[PDB]
Amino acid sequence: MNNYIFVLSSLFLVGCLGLALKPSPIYGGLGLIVSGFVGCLMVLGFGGSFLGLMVFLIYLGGMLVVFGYTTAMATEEYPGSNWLILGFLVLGVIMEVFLICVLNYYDLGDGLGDWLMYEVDDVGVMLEGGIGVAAMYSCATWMMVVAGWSLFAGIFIIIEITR
Amino acid sequence: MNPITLAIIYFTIFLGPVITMSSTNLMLMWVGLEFSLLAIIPMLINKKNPRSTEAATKYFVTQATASMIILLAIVLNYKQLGTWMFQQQTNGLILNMTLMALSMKLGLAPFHFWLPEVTQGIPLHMGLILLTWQKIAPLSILIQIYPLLNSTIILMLAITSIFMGAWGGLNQTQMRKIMAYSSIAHMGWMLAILPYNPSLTLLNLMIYIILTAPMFMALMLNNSMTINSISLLWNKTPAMLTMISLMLLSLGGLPPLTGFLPKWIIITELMKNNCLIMATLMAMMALLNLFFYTRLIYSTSLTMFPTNNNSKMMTHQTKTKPNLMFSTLAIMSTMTLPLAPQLI
Amino acid sequence: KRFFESYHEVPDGTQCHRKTYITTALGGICGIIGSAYSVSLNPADSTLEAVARVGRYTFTAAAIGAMFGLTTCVSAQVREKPDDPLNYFIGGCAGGLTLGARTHSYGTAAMGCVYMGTAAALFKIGKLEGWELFPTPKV
Amino acid sequence: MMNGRPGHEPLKFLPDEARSLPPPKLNDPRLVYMGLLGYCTGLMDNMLRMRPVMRAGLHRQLLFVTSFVFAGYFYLKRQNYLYAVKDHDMFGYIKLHPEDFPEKEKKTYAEILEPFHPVR
Amino acid sequence: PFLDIQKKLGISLDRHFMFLSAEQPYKNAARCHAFEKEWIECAHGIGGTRAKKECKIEFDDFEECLLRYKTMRRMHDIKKQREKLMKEGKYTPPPHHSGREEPRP
Amino acid sequence: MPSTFFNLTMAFSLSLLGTLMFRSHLMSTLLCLEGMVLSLFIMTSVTSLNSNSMSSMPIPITILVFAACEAAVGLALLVKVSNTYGTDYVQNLNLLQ
Amino acid sequence: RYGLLAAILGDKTTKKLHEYSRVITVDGNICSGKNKLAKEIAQQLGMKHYPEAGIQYSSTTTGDGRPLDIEFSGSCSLEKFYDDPKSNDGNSYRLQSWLYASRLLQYADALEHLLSTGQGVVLERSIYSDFVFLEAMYNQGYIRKQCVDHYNEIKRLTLPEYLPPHAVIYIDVPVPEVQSRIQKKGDPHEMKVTSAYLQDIENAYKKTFLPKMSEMCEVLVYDSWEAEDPTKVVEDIEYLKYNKGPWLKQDDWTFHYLRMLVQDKTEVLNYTTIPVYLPEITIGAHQGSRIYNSFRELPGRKYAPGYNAEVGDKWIWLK
Amino acid sequence: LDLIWLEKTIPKSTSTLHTNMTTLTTNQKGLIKLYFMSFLINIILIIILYSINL
Ligand SMILES: CCCCCCCCCCCCCCCCCC(=O)OC[C@H](COP(=O)(O)OCCN)OC(=O)CCCCCCCCCCCCCCCCC
Ligand SMILES: Nc1ncnc2c1ncn2[C@@H]1O[C@H](COP(=O)(O)OP(=O)(O)O)[C@@H](O)[C@H]1O
Repeated sequence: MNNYIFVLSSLFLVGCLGLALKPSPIYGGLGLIVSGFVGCLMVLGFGGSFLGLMVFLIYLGGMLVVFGYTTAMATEEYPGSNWLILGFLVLGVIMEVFLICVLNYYDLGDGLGDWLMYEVDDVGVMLEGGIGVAAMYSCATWMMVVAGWSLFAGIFIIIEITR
Repeated sequence: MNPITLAIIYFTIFLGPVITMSSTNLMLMWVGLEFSLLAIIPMLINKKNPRSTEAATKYFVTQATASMIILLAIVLNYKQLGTWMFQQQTNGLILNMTLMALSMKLGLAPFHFWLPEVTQGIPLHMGLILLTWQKIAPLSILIQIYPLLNSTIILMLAITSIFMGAWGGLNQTQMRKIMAYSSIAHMGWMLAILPYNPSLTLLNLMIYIILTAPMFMALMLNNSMTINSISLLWNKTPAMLTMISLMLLSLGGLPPLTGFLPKWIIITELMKNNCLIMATLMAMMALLNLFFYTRLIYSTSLTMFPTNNNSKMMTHQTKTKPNLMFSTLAIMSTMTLPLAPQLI
Repeated sequence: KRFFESYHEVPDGTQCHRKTYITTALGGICGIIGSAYSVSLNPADSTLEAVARVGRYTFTAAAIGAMFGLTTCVSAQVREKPDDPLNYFIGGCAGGLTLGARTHSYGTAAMGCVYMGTAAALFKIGKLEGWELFPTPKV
Repeated sequence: MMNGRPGHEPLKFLPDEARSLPPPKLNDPRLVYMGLLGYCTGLMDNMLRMRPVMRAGLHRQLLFVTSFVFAGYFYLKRQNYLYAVKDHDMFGYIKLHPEDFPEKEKKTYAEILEPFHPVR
Repeated sequence: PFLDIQKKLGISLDRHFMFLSAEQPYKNAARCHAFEKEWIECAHGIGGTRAKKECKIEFDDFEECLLRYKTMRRMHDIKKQREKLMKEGKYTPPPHHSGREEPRP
Repeated sequence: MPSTFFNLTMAFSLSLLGTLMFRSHLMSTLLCLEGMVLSLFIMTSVTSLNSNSMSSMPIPITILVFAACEAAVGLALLVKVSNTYGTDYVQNLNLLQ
Repeated sequence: RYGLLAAILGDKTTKKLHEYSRVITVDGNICSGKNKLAKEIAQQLGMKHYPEAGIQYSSTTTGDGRPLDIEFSGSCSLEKFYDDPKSNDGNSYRLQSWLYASRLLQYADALEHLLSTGQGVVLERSIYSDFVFLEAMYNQGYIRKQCVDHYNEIKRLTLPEYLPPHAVIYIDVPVPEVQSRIQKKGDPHEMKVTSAYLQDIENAYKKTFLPKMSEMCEVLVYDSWEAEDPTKVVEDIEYLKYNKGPWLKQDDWTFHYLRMLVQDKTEVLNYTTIPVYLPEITIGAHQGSRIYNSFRELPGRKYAPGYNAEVGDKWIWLK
Repeated sequence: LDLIWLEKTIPKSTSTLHTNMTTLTTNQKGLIKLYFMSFLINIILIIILYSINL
């Protein structure tokens, strides 16, 4: 539809509300994995195939998975029934509708119109994300170096903490 | 620490503030802040004592959420101006976020709860770095953006800090926390003049660094985290009793010593700008800070507390000396006042 | 916000009702904020206990707000002199006294009276002399 | 403040323009103070390290009195410049924007009538 | 910035990409490349305090090249109007809405 | 986008309220903390994409790379805590009082 | 002095360690002819034999090494310990606290020799074994309960940092036979000591010291007869396998920090001076100032080693 | 008037006013949740301080 993004945006807020009610450590991981799926989709909507898939590849299964992993190792003591949380969550599901509603009557609005892909070359190539992300190696080679040191000194920071 | 790791970490703890200061693309300023967060956490848990893990886990959560808030400000700006950096046009709320966030990393005012607690569980050494080479980074970001921040908020965080710092300090007896509290206070003065004359913030900082760095290397010379512990200074090492006395009164604003200049010129600049309401209240409770400074003076110098018999044993053995920095930073700090005009 | 400001617009000693209402609100607002910090830190034992504390702090603060407003307005009315720090001091004097009572302490009333009244008086002077608080940088 | 000035040297200590200013006399009271400030640092060090206060490190005493002083001449040389820039900048503005800083005529007391409060 | 080790060293690791009009890869100019230029060649040599009042035409425009909100209000208003009229049939879906009208290359 | 950009921003505030209102397990917090980084990553990517500002796409990822390590440090502290107490409840972290 | 510079450039303890390089303590009752065994074992493996810690062991350690006056050395008398048990002034606790500080200095000096030269260490009784005297003292009226807590607090604060004895030797002779051993040695203060107090000392070892250390280190129990036969005991030490114990994890980069600690005596006993004010331990400001303002005026002590001209130091004007 | 009334009013009272104020501000659980919430309150008030003085 035209509200291709809004609906999704709404789902992203629902997942964030789930993480915010701080549900059981791994039941909510799912929540993230859900909104990460959702955010992966929105970016794709705007044409960021690479940037999008990237999230589905790194935060989704790399970061998040490792997160729950550790949950299992510790902090998954799985000792308030999440169902109570789901009860509240349901409240917010529509409570947010309230927040939107005021501005809904106030109304941009009426779903989502041309509030996406503002300008795109009706002709032409090389217009695609991943050409921009690959500026790490031409004209933006300082972001690349500092990220390196993050991960690189990350190794040394982690082991030192672990030890 | 495998000396290699020591190098990588220390480099990061030092590349962290330096990238922040040098770059203009805010993003690069954010990652400078991010590195500092990552580099400091390993050192904080070096003893790995149960208190330490608590310290780092607090420092990290407080630092991390603030880092995320600073990033949100940069992300929002990017959509209100394509630029990756704050400009005259910036929405006021965008800047206020940056003030709150950066005032959390620096630990000013109503966000002053983490610092006293992390200063209590970390070693005296890493205490210094956590107090003085980690304040340079955020302050740089603020000083750069001063023209745009709000005069009202800063002042409120300034005044609050002064009060919280002072009041907190009065009760504390642990030295690490007395210093943590002082830093909150001095940090307050610094952020008070930022909107008006940033150049004075950089003086009220250096002087704080030239005052606190000698003070802590003094606390650790005898590694005393208690006033009772520093009070037996007269037996362990008598000479530092004289300068410890002046440096602490210098940390508070008493007039002959170097410490008056930062307060004096900040008050002169605020009165020049007409805040004779705000400046007056700050100076007054600033006087509360000296009370707890002098109470320590009493215990350590003006009165001689009783010592244990084993203290004679520690005297016998040659006392490992205090680095030269102590002297050069004790004198340049206790008495440079005759040279104020050129400092400002 | 156009509201609170109204307090200042009408000459002092006049329209006490509005004055007292506004002053009462400010105190009450402070009450809420104060209770909030008091509950967030130094938490309570039961939700109700804390709801009570919020109430206690709110009312006490609302009271100090009212008497300040009422006393200052009336003192000015009865005295017929609209511009006088003394009006406010009497008001602040009273406000402190309410705080003292709520805290059931004559001593607090002492410090309360002096300190609180002095502060309020200074507010009057501040307004009379056009003192500027939290000023914009004009260097 | 003074940063953002035209021609600002982005990272330089003292721009050559500061050559035009007189050099600080080596015996300027201030540099001499820095000297004493230094000697004291030295003496203090000896004391904290428990050495004969004055008769020890006579080499160090020199390093100190001579490090501080060296620093001074080159610092004061700059701070002097900074202040000098301040006038160049200040005086210039007074002129470029003359109307805002107008010369005022002060009536001889004969004319002005300040009221007289008697002490009695 | 606070310590300009970049200008001094002449390096430009952080300045080349701060605004939308900076060199975009493959010279694919972004939206507004026109305005931001007009709003920063204006505010060059004039400090901010005076890049904020007189160079307000170029920001008021660049604030609408990118937010593109005043447009919305126009279009959204237009939309409503159509709706009301159409409901009473006052207005009919244009030939465009009817499609055809010779969609051409 | 203007509409959506709101949802993401409130997502970040709902994630903000989460990390500033702890409850038992820390791993929940760190998890919440990450919810923000996702919201920031999504918003940065979205505007960069509709501004056709390709010179800035590097950032959306630099944000994630730094955020990942940031989280790595966070979890190692967490593992350190349930090794010293073994229950990972923000509740026992009070020795420093 | 040793520093990370030295560690970075060679100077690693690991490459200086050899089989004969261990921390071996021999502990016994007041009279176990322990001294001989140690010097004997020492002679066997060339181990630096450290003598039993003394009141003036620290003074022999520092500067001139001439014995200090009693008040300069903390005013402790083992002699008065015995003739006046449960004394009003508490010389017995002050004696014990100074003794713990002395062995802390001795153990640290021993570890410094071990990690630097690599020669193994024999120090007789250790800090770990010191507690038996206090346990027995509290068992009788010698020390009160808090006094015990103050020693335990100092022990908990300082002893864990130092690595455990590699092996411990136990030269045991029965409660009655040590008292006859006491009877013939000449001092009269050692004589007339409580049989029950000696009972409490050896009992405290058997009940607590040997089992505790039986995992932390290779305890080698020896009866008197095995003793007086250094050869046999020495043989057995060379026989035990130095495996079980915390010493296994001491990598070079870990030893460096331990070395830098023992290298700093002022820290070794930093927690020995903790400001806990039990009455026996307290110097007192007026007496303490006089004792310090007097100890500091002794020749060669006024200034740091190398700088006091009284004893003949020179080159002070360039040091 | 000397001793008690002129020492209880000016010199001593100021002693007490503060002493009591430090006792309330420094009696903190040390728990992170409490402290953090207070950060929440602050964000809220500052959000408003900007809002009302828009
Ligand atoms: C503007 C004026 C500001 C105030 C100036 C006057 C106050 C100076 C600061 C004093 C602060 C400490 C007060 C208490 C000190 C106690 C000292 C003490 O207890 O004695 C021991 C101490 C160290 O001993 P040691 O030198 O090792 O040998 C003796 C061993 N018993 O013995 C020592 O420490 C000896 C060395 C002490 C320091 C000497 C300082 C002399 C006075 C300096 C006056 C400066 C006046 C400047 C005037 C400027 C005018 C413009
Ligand atoms: N902690 C202590 N408290 C009291 N006395 C101690 C303590 N440690 C050692 N001693 C004294 O050491 C003496 C035993 O030493 P001894 O066996 O004579 O030395 P050697 O090894 O030269 O034979 C005992 O008489 C005992 O009083």
